[PDB]
Amino acid sequence: IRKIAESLDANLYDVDSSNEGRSQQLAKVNKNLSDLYTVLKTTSTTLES
Amino acid sequence: VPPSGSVIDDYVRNASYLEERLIQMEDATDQIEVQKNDLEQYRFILQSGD
Amino acid sequence: LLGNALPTVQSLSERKYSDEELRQDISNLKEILENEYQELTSFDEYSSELKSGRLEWSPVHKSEKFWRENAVRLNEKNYELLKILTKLLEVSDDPQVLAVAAHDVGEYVRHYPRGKRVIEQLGGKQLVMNHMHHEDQQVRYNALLAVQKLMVHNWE
Repeated sequence: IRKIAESLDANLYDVDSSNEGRSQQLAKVNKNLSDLYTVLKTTSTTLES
Repeated sequence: VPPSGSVIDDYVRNASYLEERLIQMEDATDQIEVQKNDLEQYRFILQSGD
Repeated sequence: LLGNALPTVQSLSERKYSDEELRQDISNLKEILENEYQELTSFDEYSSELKSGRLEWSPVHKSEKFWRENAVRLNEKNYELLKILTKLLEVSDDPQVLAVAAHDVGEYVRHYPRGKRVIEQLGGKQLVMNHMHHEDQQVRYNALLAVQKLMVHNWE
């Protein structure tokens, strides 16, 4: 399945089987996105300025 | 046409500076946005834990 | 330091002169001007300047061509001196001091790829975010440069 999925238009990932493990994964991956949200605004503010 | 000094080379210098100044600063958004999109897609993917 | 005549030497070398004297004289000036310091070791001088508590700009600070093998020996103390420098920065308010450190922090990834993990263990990312809005223009500009290159190259 893995080596047939890529041949077609597909994207791959990985997820924990447990439930609270998935919750912790969500928390840890959610923590590090506000910086991404802000960086583009910062660089624009510089650009137009 | 008032005479203009030899600061033509200063113009050359500051232009040659601004070029990379803007290139390195602009070539970042293309990445930072796709990383945001990939993380957000991963988030909705995980949203189906049940 | 205060001269920065490096642009001038080429400017006057290229231009027009009928005399046979100054042509070689300016070449002598250029070769003795750049070789004296621009062609010098850094890590020893880097340590000397940082321990003094005095931080400024120099050809060593920004030059990169001579920075292909410094990073490996910047890890001798597990970056103890450099992390302590970052701490003093966290307890520093001099804009020049703020900018100079972040410059080499960026040079880390610009030259050395695998030092990302130690940067992560530094924990200064939030302090960089805080530096984003500090009053001086130069400090926040250079901080944005550093954080942007860090984040983009972090996948790179």
